[PDB]
Amino acid sequence: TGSINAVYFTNWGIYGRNFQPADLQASKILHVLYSFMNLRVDGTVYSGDTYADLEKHYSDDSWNDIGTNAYGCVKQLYKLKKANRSLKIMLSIGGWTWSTNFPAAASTEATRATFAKTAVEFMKDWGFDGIDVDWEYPASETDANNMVLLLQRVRQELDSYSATYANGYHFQLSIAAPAGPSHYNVLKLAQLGSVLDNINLMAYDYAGSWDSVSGHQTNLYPSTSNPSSTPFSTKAAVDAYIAAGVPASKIILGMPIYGRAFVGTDGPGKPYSTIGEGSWESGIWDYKVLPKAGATVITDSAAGATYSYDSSSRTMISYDTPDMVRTKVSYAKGLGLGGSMFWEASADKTGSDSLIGTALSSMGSHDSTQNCLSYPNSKFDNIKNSLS
Repeated sequence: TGSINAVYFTNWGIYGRNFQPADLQASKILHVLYSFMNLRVDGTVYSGDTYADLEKHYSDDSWNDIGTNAYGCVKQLYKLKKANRSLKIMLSIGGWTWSTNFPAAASTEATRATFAKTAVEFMKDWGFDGIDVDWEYPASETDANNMVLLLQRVRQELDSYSATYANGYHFQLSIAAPAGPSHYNVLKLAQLGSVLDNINLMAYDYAGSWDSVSGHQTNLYPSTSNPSSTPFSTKAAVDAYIAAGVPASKIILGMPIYGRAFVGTDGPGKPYSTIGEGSWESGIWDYKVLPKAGATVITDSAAGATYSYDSSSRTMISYDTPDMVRTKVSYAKGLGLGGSMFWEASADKTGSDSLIGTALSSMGSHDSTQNCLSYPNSKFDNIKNSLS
């Protein structure tokens, strides 16, 4: 019963952003996309930050627990799992920045087996409910077939692992998927639809510094009045995946919890001076700081987009407002998409102005799929004991 509400939670959010697992609205999330693990060319998946993942002690954590034990975000997320049975934790591997070893990792018998084995090792040790694979992006036809092979091998390993150790609990397997046709036209979309639980469409980052003119980063539709403002659209991607034979109910609509700025611009589809400053990097603003004083929120309903515009500084910021999320959820319902997805947790507003909250509110009820709280083969005593 219900809808997917999947949320990226970055292991580095714990530092400057000061955002810990316990601050998640765990009762409104069905999938935490715990990000990211790294990978070697030989397929070996590894932690990019063991302190954040497993070693950081929160004030609840003891230094002298009996045995070998997990702390960090791992223990914190497991705690949340116990209190919210619809909350699945996904081990996210790769991402935009760490995708350069994927081709080689997917390349052979051996490398794919190593990937599957190492990834499931983490899932079963850390007490997670599945694996989310974020290869950004397969380039060749060879890559595309190798991706199917890899996800199949991971699938095989999850199924075997569950048979021995989880009493047949159906661990999940998902991907982050391209909304750009140059990437998605390379994928074996139907085969991906068959093997995966969910395909999380990355329906964002459509415009940025790499464009000659300002644009909408996450619009539903092409703008016919102003086409230069819409180099992509979610509609085009969703249609292409459905037409390809991906079941609608496996497509989860990704949305940004952040803005992409264009400074010194007349508006959408115009020359801009610079992407300007950001919250944590140039040109990108946390949703929780938007809109800024002096900016008016604009809705373009034909293009299916919102943006803030400041006429004085000539600054446009492409982001999703709560009403925009409602509008997207409404579009997704009309196609029977499986639910919503967000990058990323830390930036969201609190209370009703939360995008994650607005999504669930619009979607109806939350995915009833229970998580797993049995990890007998965990190398971590506290996880195999389910923190009891």
